[PDB]
Amino acid sequence: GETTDGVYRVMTRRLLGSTQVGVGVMQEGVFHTMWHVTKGAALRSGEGRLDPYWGDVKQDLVSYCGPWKLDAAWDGLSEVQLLAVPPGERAKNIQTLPGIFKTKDGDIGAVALDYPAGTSGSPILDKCGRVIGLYGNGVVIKNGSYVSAITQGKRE
Amino acid sequence: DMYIERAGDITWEKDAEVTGNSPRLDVALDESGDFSLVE
Ligand SMILES: Cc1ccc(S(=O)(=O)CNC(=O)[C@H](Nc2ccc3c(c2)CNC3)c2cc(Cl)cc3[nH]ncc23)cc1
Repeated sequence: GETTDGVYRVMTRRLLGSTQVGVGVMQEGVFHTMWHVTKGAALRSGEGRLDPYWGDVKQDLVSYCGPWKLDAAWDGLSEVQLLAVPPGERAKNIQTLPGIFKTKDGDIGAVALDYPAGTSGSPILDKCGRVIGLYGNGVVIKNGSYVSAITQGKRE
Repeated sequence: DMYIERAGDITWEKDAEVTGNSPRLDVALDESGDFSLVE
């Protein structure tokens, strides 16, 4: 099937009509998405099949066809772009300055942008267009808004 | 059964809509991969 680099929608014909369950990044022949989007199940790309290769529920990440390729990281200082791909809507770049998730194991960047659950897996970019993480795993703050972590995997 | 559809190139767009605040939150991450606000 299609192995061209770029952002993709993860769809399902298991519910009413075609439903967008998430988003993913195709890079170096490897599809990268969030674990809660596919639950580790196989994906289809036209005629071809994509089989899971690596996955981890705690990191909430999964890769298809090969090991995790995305290794860029937020510099802690500059603005980033969320290439948001919302259900039924065109891909759209939203520039923002990330905040911080302070944890017992370290600090992680966070993007405070609200989008439908089907936007999970949309990439976060640096000024060079490098994927510094995926949007879609976060929390709801006391005012009801959504703040997502900048979730990045490890490249072996 | 899930399938993928291309939605675009991964490129930085100069003059994109700048929005969103940058909050500093105390969070915890559990074994199920779910975040929670620590208070
Ligand atoms: C009723 C309820 C309770 C809690 C929340 S939350 O604040 O924790 C939002 N959680 C998400 O990050 C979620 N994705 C998700 C789903 C399952 C799992 C994982 C992550 C990782 N482990 C399993 C998501 C992402 C996005 Cl982009 C838009 C969204 N809207 N609602 C959800 C949600 C929201 C709602």
